[PDB]
Amino acid sequence: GPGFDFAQAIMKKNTVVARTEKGEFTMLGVHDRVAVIPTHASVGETIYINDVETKVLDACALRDLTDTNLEITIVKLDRNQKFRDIRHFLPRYEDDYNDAVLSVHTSKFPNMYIPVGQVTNYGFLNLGGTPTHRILMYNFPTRAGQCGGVVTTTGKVIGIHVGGNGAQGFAAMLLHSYFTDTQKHHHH
Amino acid sequence: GPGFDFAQAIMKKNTVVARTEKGEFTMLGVHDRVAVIPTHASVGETIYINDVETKVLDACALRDLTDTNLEITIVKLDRNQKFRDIRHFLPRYEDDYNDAVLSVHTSKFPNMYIPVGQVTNYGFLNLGGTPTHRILMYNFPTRAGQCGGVVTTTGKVIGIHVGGNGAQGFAAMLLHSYFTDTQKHHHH
Ligand SMILES: *[C@@H](CC(=O)OCC)[C@H](C[C@@H]1CCNC1=O)NC(=O)[C@H](Cc1ccccc1)NC(=O)[C@H](COC(C)(C)C)NC(=O)OCc1ccccc1
Ligand SMILES: *[C@@H](CC(=O)OCC)[C@H](C[C@@H]1CCNC1=O)NC(=O)[C@H](Cc1ccccc1)NC(=O)[C@H](COC(C)(C)C)NC(=O)OCc1ccccc1
Repeated sequence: GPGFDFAQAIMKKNTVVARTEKGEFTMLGVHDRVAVIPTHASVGETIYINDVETKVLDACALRDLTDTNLEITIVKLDRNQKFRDIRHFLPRYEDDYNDAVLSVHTSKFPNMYIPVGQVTNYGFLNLGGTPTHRILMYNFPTRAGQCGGVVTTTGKVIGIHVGGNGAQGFAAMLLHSYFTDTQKHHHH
Repeated sequence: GPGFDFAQAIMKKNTVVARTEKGEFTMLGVHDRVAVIPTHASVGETIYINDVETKVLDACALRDLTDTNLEITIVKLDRNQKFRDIRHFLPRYEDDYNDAVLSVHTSKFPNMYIPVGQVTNYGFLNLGGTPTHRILMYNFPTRAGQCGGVVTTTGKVIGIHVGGNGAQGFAAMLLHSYFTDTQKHHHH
């Protein structure tokens, strides 16, 4: 079956409800005070985290070397709690997957799991007129209110939900190297 | 943890989407062509089952010996497929339970699981101004669109979702004896 136990361990220790000018989103915390949220959430200088106003210390809207949208924004937050480090659960590479679960943590749905079946490395996507790269796709009618939802298989956190058309859903991939302690150049 | 595998086996083989004048509802099929749906769905002479118009051969709105609403309606349907017999998964008696899952099968959510935690045998409920008896309660903000949702623990199907107030949800109980091959008197 689907790895429900695993999806639930991730939801329990590594998600929070985030609210921007654009609405609420499931937010996956990845390692220290660093989390992700779909770029189309429009993150500013402050963000509500479980209804608490929180300073956004850094926000990086990921684009690839063709300068195309990846629909991931990595945010660094001013909070007291660290997130459990889940970088080892992240895929090294692009892949296809079986039997994924999509999980949501919003005010409307504080704890909710949807098997979306099989996940295909889909690539290009015209996401609401923004060209976007590196999308995962599943044949499940995902809805508004699920963006930022965490897509897992057992032992792997593979993406966050960002789009759908009524019959498929789309997640932006997560890769391990998005989050590695690195080198120093001007990013804004 | 919660019995997700089990909730999913019930959703797979024993649920259908039912549409009445009142909207869509998760519908638990119990044994032959016999299913349940919340009384407030207002079942008539026909019902849509996975969008197919279906004759309702019999509908019993359960009330108890105080003549109070139980919010269960047992329906007998004109369909070709039998439902897998799940009467042995039904509780004999009123009880409290741990770590239940609420599952939903609608057009909006064809396959969806929510851990609602602990389930208490709650009793009386003023359900939208209808006095109702024999209600199960869980501390989880359930929403419209979840009515008829199936509440399980591992190995037991204990109720169907019927109400909530923004902080708790309420299910009407299912008991084994609701569904036993019986004696003959005029029920309408
Ligand atoms: C999550 C964000 C939200 O709830 O509202 C915006 C504040 C939401 C989830 C999807 C909506 C419907 N199904 C979903 O799973 N995502 C979006 O709305 C996308 C834009 C976005 C806004 C904010 C944050 C992140 C992303 N847009 C789409 O998903 C878009 C939906 O457009 C309509 C026309 C279907 C409503 N989908 C899309 O453009 O896919 C293109 C496509 C592909 C293949 C065939 C036909 C069309
Ligand atoms: C499912 C039916 C539906 O979606 O709409 C009607 C066609 C729905 C699910 C609940 C709605 C909000 N939360 C839920 O989990 N159930 C209902 O709407 C109930 C009536 C019903 C209609 C059709 C079929 C089955 C049942 N009504 C309620 O749940 C009611 C909600 O009323 C408001 C005022 C909160 C909107 N709840 C209620 O009356 O509880 C009383 C209470 C108890 C303790 C403290 C305060 C109030």
